[PDB]
Amino acid sequence: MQDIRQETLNECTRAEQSASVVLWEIDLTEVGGERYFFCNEQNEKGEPVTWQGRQYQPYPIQGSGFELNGKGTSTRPTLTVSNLYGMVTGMAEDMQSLVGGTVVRRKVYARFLDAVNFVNGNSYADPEQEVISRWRIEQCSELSAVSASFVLSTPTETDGAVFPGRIMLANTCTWTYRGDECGYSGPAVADEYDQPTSDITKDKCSKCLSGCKFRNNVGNFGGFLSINKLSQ
Amino acid sequence: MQDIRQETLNECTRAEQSASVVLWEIDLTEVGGERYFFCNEQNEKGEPVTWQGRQYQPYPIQGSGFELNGKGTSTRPTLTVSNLYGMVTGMAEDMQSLVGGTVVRRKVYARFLDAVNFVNGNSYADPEQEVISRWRIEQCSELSAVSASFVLSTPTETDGAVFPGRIMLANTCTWTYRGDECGYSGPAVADEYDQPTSDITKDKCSKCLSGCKFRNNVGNFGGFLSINKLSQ
Amino acid sequence: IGPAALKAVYDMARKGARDEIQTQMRDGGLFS
Amino acid sequence: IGPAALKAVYDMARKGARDEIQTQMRDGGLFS
Amino acid sequence: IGPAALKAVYDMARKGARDEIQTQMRDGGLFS
Amino acid sequence: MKTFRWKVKPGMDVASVPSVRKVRFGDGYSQRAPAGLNANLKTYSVTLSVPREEATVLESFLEEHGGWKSFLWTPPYEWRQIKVTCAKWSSRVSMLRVEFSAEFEQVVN
Amino acid sequence: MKTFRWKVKPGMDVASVPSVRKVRFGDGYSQRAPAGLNANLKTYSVTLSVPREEATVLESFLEEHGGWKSFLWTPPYEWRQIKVTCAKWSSRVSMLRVEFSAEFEQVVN
Amino acid sequence: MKTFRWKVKPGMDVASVPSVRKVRFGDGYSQRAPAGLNANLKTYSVTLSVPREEATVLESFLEEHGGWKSFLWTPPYEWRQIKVTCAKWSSRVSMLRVEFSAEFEQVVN
Amino acid sequence: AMRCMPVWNGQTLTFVQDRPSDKTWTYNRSNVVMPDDGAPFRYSFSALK
Amino acid sequence: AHRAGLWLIKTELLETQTVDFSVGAEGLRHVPGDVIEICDDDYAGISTG
Ligand code: SF4
Ligand code: SF4
Repeated sequence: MQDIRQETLNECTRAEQSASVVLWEIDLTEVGGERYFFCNEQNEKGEPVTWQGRQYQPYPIQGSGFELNGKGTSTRPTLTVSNLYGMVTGMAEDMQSLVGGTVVRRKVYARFLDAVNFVNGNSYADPEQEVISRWRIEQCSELSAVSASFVLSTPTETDGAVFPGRIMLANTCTWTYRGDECGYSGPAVADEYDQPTSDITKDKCSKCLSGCKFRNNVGNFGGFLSINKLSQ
Repeated sequence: MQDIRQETLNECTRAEQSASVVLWEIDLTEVGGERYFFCNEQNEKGEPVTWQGRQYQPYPIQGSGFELNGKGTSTRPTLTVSNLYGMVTGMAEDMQSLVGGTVVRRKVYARFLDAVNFVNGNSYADPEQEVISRWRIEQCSELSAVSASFVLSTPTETDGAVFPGRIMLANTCTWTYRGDECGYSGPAVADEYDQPTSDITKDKCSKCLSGCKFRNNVGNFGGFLSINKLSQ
Repeated sequence: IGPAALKAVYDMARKGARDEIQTQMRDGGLFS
Repeated sequence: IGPAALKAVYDMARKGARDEIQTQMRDGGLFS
Repeated sequence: IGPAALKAVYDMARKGARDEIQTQMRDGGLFS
Repeated sequence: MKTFRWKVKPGMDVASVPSVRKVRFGDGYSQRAPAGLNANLKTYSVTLSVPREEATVLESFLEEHGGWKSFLWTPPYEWRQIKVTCAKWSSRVSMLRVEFSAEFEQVVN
Repeated sequence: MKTFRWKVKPGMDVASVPSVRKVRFGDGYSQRAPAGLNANLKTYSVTLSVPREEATVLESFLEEHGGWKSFLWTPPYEWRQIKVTCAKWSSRVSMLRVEFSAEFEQVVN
Repeated sequence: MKTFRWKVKPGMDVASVPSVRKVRFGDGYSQRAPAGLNANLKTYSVTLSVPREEATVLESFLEEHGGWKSFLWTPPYEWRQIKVTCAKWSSRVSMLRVEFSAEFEQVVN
Repeated sequence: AMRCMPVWNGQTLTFVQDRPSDKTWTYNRSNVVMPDDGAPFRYSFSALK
Repeated sequence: AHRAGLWLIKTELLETQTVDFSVGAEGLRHVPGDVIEICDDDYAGISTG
């Protein structure tokens, strides 16, 4: 079942419905950007739409093909944004083409916007009645001087992944540096190569046996020293 | 070659052709139903078309896509029938969606129908000149409240069948009850769960060793008593 | 008039391709 | 008319898909 | 016009079939 | 099964296209067949003009049969008493008279 | 629920196409069904003419209802108090009086 | 923002098609919605007739905005001061006076 | 194994199975919309093989 | 294993009908996915539902 409130569910069955507004939120904080609020529509005063106090500025946007299914390939709805004045290109070259971010789609009925969007003032206002979905951007399939097309995907999508993620053994380690399994917290001693150093900026581990010998941490080495089992 | 009589082949040479008539027979005796006779059109008297003495009633029927071939896939022509007043749905809800029945298509020329179909009376009637095909219904791809589409198939088509039907088992029989291998003809002794019953309506073997021991036909058991061939 | 016809034909062609794949993947045929 | 156009497009999107299936599996395609 | 529409529909059907082949061979589907 | 005795204004149009089975060969030799047993079914275009008083009566009668029931109607002077159905009708209402312009498609039993 | 009391000029057109489930046989016997309960829904083409000073008022009314709200209207002399919505209207502002042409589609509640 | 003070000839056209969200159900009961908030946007068809001497001036002004800039224009007698763009102007130069036949599409801010 | 199916429902991955449950909502001719064909409900059945 | 096989055969034998239809906005927002609802149809039931 959905989390839709009783009153909006009751209203949705009415024969004379109101306008349907769709608002989009693009979040890049997990990538290193900001939060952008877009709305395909504005109010009657030529102003950005005010919802829950915040303002969604008017900007071109259109979502298509939102499907949910349990069988076959996971659905990939698309999003179209007009790239005029190079606004999208301004962040595409900075945020690595908007790959890895999050998009949030909220749908709302027109009779629940804030009173400031209507000249007379809506008395039937409730800022806690909306339907929310979230997806992640996958790729920018098209980018030109007039538009831009993004593909969306479910966060849980399991394309191109393998279940057991261990290589068992090698001549090299198979973890991170200073994680919760390597368990190193000392001063800098080694860098990308096997060269002594004492700066925290260029602390790197070659993930070989020599790095462990340098860091006096061999008991946590993730490489089984077999080698000759394949030969002999 | 076809079983085409000389007279109809000779008639099918002249420029001024007669009217082609197609009649359909749905046979459900092998599945538990009756024989239905359909024709796409009626005579000039507003009466069912009389052929070979029997009568075909008018009903909207259309067969399309009869493609006999030796390579690639099999043949799956489509039969469309108008489902008005719920007539098709009535038998579909009863005859398991018309699955397993037979359809016979007979094509005839107009100048060979019975004399009762014409006000003047045809003097060229010959109720032995027609072309006959038979198919089996595979599925009801779509039956709405206005129509119904059936997929047809050849009776001898192989799909999902394996050649070596024999299967080696350990403690389960492989054949039917009383059919040919279980040469049992005595009173009912067992039931599904191997209970001591003596009623014939509930006598069904459990397909085990205990059932055979109950019925004293262990000499005709299909399950080889190997079991322990993979442990050692 | 314009891109509406293009979208219609695109969806129709995709559906036809799906049907062709399904019918060719079956026992008979070239086993796509 | 509608249904004639729809049947025409459906039947036209058959041999196109068949040829695509056949060419993409020959030497250096995706093997259908 | 006949031939121009025919060639356009054929090419669009080929593109649609290629796109369907590409999209159905990702992780699931019928794995064409 | 009701009938149709309303007067018909002059200028009634008649159309008839028999359904035939045409197939052409190299030099003519075109095989032709009558297709169905009763192929051609005439369709009439009929216009009436009545004062407003019984425009309601005509509209009600045309509404009763809807677009599915058939009704007997004798074409003017024609040797047949055929049964017909209609599915389109329009009216130009004026302050004195209203004129109807309908089409009557012949169907058999 | 508002009403529509403006006058309608002569020549207003009425169209009616009831919905039926056509399905054809070889020849004749074509089965027919009445489809839904409310099959036919008349479509009206209404012409008006008002002096310029009045026109704005009518416009505002047609603005208030938009193309999504229904309003009662009585067709001239017709025995029915139907409910109708409009989504197409145009006008000719010539010199003194402006004439409107609008379409009115019948809708159930 | 510039203003349009050129005077317009009789016969100007105004057209209005509201954008509504329509879905029809079983026996009627069509759900209707207003779609966007400012759904209604009029479209005018405007004809002028000016002597050739100032004809160039019109073109110059109509060249300045191209088809991407909006200018304010008060329609005749109408209670609104709206902003409108045009992209399809044409002229009929004959001997002494050229007539212009353009279309003016209303656009929100 | 557990006779389930995963779906991205309500912005969360959830799993459904053929557990006997109660009715949720009802539909008839009034709540559904028919296409141009004439009938709103389209049924289909499985195949013999 | 026997229970799994029995479930497969029984589910495949009994559930043999699939129906598709359309629904307005209210129903679209109502049903999230993979729920149980009654689709009562007077056409198939030759009655007045
Ligand atoms: S190699 Fe030794 S030090 Fe470098 S990461 Fe793996 S464990 Fe930590
Ligand atoms: S088990 Fe023994 S008895 Fe039961 S069927 Fe197979 S053979 Fe006949």
